[PDB]
Amino acid sequence: SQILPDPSKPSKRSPIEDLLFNKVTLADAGFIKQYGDCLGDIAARDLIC
Amino acid sequence: PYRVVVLSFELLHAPATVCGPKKSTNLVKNKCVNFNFNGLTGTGVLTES
Repeated sequence: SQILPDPSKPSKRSPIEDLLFNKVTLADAGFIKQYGDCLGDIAARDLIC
Repeated sequence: PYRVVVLSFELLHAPATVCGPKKSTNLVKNKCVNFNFNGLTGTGVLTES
């Protein structure tokens, strides 16, 4: 049960897989960063922008 | 005899007070415009700070 998918999650990841996923911090929460999202003082303060 | 006049100044680092004979225009915001601020030229979008 700890390595098989769990149907109670929005995805179909196992308990251990979710624990694994929560212990690596990426830099891009998604891949759609709009121009209007960082326009002004947000630039030169957000590394991705 | 020769009269020598030597003029000293610094450029584009500090507020200026002399400037040239060029005539200024109005300020456009939230648009892509070429700008000339106290001799500094460039392109971009100007927004409130």
